[PDB]
This record gives sequence, C-alpha cells and structure tokens, in this order.
Amino acid sequence: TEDEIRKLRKLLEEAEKKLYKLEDKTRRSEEISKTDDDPKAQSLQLIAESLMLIAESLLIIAISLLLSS
Amino acid sequence: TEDEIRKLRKLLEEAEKKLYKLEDKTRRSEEISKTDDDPKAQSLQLIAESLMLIAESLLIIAISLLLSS
Amino acid sequence: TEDEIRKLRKLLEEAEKKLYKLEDKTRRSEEISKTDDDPKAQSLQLIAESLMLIAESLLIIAISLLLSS
Amino acid sequence: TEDEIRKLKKLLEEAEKKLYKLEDKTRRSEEISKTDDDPKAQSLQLIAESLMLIAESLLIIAISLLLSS
Amino acid sequence: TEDEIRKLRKLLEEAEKKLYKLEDKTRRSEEISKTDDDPKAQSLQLIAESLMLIAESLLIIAISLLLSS
Amino acid sequence: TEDEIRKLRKLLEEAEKKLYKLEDKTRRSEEISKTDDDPKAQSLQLIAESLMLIAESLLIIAISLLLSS
Repeated sequence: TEDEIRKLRKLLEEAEKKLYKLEDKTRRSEEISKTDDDPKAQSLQLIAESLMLIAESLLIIAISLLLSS
Repeated sequence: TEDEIRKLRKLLEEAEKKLYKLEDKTRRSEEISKTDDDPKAQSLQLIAESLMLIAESLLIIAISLLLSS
Repeated sequence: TEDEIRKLRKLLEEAEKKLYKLEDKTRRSEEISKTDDDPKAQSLQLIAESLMLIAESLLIIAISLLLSS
Repeated sequence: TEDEIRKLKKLLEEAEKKLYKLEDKTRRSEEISKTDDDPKAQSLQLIAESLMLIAESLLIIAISLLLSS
Repeated sequence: TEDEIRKLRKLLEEAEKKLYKLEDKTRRSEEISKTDDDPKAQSLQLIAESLMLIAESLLIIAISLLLSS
Repeated sequence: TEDEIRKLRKLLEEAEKKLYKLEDKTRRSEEISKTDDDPKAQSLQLIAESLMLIAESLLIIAISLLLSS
C-alpha cells in the first residue's frame, strides 16, 4: 500500500516526465513539416498528435484514480 | 486536496484548449482531404478522426472523474 | 454546478452525433472502393473500423460516468 | 432514468452487434490474407487483432459500468 | 447475484484466452524480425506490442470493474 | 478474497515487466533509427512512443482499480 502507492506516484511522475518528452518531440516533428509533404503522412502527424492528447487524458485519469483510492 | 485538484483542472483546461486546437486542424485537413483513388490515405484520415473523437471522450471522462471524486 | 453538468452532457451528445457521421463516412468509404486488391489497405480498413468502435464504447462510458456523478 | 439506461442499453447492444460483426470480418480477412512478404502488412494484421481485443474489453467495461450504476 | 456476473465472467474469460493467443502470435512474429531492414516496420512491430499491452491492461481493468459490481 | 487480487496483481506485475521490455526496445530502436528522410517514419516512431505512454497509464489505472476493489 503506502510505499507502492508511493511507487505508483513516482511511476506517475516518471510518466509526466516521459509526456513532456513526447510533447516536445511532436513539436519537433511539426517543425519538420514544411512543404506540406504527403497527405497520408500529414494524417500521420495528426494521428500522433491525437494519441499524445490521449496520453495526456489517461495520465490525468491515472493521477485522479490514484487520488480517488 | 483542492489545490491539488484544481491544478488537475488546470491541466484539463489546457487539454480542452488543445483538443479544439487539433479538431480544427482535422476539419481543415478533412476538407483538403484529396479524395483520389488510393484508399489507404482515406482510411488514415478516418483513423485519425476516430482517434480525435476517442480523445474527446477520454477528455470528458477525465473531467468527470476528477469532478466526482 | 448543474450548469456545467448540463453543458458537459451537451458536449457528450454533440459527440454522439459527430460519431454517427464518422461511421457513416466510413460505411460509404469502405463500401464503395468497389473491388479490393490490397492487403495493407484491407487491414487498415479493419483498423479504422475497430477504432471507431472503441470510439463508440468510450462514448458510452463517457455517458455513464457523467450520470454516475 | 428508467428510459435513460434503456437507451444506453440500446447503444450497448447495438455496439455488441457490430463488434461481433467485425470479429467475423477480421477472422476471415485476417487469415484470407497471407501474402507474407513484409512485417509491415503482418504487423497490421496484428494491430487490428489487438484493436479488436480492446474493443471487446471496452465494450465489457461499458456493460459492467452500466451494471454498476 | 453470483450467477448474473457468471454469465459476464463467461464472456471475460473467453477474452483472456483469446488475448493469451494473440500474444503468442505476436511474439512469434516479433521473434521473426528477419535481419534489420525497414524502420517503419520496426515501429509497427513496437506499435503492435504496445497495443496488446494496452489490451492486457484493459482486460484486467475489465476484470476488476466486474469485481466491483 | 484478497488473495484473488494478489493473483491479479501478479498478472499486472508481468504486465509491468513486459512494459519496461518494450520500453527498453523503443529507446533501443530509436537510437538505431538514425532516420531523417521521411516524416512518415518520424511520426511512426512517435506513434509507438505515444502508445507506450498510454499503456503505461493504463497499467497505473489497473493497479489502482484492483486495489480499490
């Protein structure tokens, strides 16, 4: 309980830090989008931006489910 | 917990603000989606769109879960 | 905050209607590429279809969690 | 509240009816394609099956959350 | 009571076993990453593994959610 | 009773073990990536890292849900 819940919480903060690693790499991938490239590729970039937002939401739910228990 | 909890809603208002930010990019690319012969591109845009609506759902579930702790 | 639960339920059903449209766009798309000779395309079509379904169920969980408040 | 979970049940039962639809479609499509040349296409068969499994599970979570409220 | 969740447990253990099989199929395929060659394929392989990990997790959440009712 | 949760939590521990394995694979393949030609590929490595982050969050949620039941 109390120490694993602490381990869950450093797991959760390690995910936060992983998240800012990806928030930053999709921006670095958006800066590499210049001539507008290939349409399926454009869709790919947008797909990846969507899952980072999904990751963002699952992370808040994980934080909050930790707080709810 | 309310200071921890509202900073979680801080994050979630940033999250709404990003979702709408990306859905307009979907709408923008979804009318410039060139409906040519290859289905693979088409499926990718449909794929990205479902991903955006699921992200949407996760976002509201995240809203609900933090608010009904 | 009955107001916000109301407008949250608003977005919830606003999202239901966009999904029905999403799934309708894909019924058309996947149906009328009249003959298929592609494996990758074929699997992607299944991928989008599955995605839309979890969009479907996450939408339903979003409804239940909202009312479960 | 009485009619509300019936419409939720409506949605949930209609969803079941399509998961099973795509499980049949994935079943026969997934082994009617055996070109076997590049892990790209094979990894797609795999992703789709994985997605089919999460749709199953998410559907069960919706069923059970509805059972929980 | 005990048997209403049995009819549902019946469905969740079909799922575990079918997941039991997809992980077997992907690990053989993950084992056959013949030579090195394309990176896109490499990411697809990784994508597929993360999705069964996702599938595993929602499977266990589905179990616990069913145990909560 | 609580021993049932320990059987479940072990499956989650095996999930935790494989998660870090895939994580180790993803850092490893991102250094062997050494690609800057196609955005498609850059976004693919992004999709896989995003998926890794999500599965990861799902794991924290599953742990908490099992212990909260």
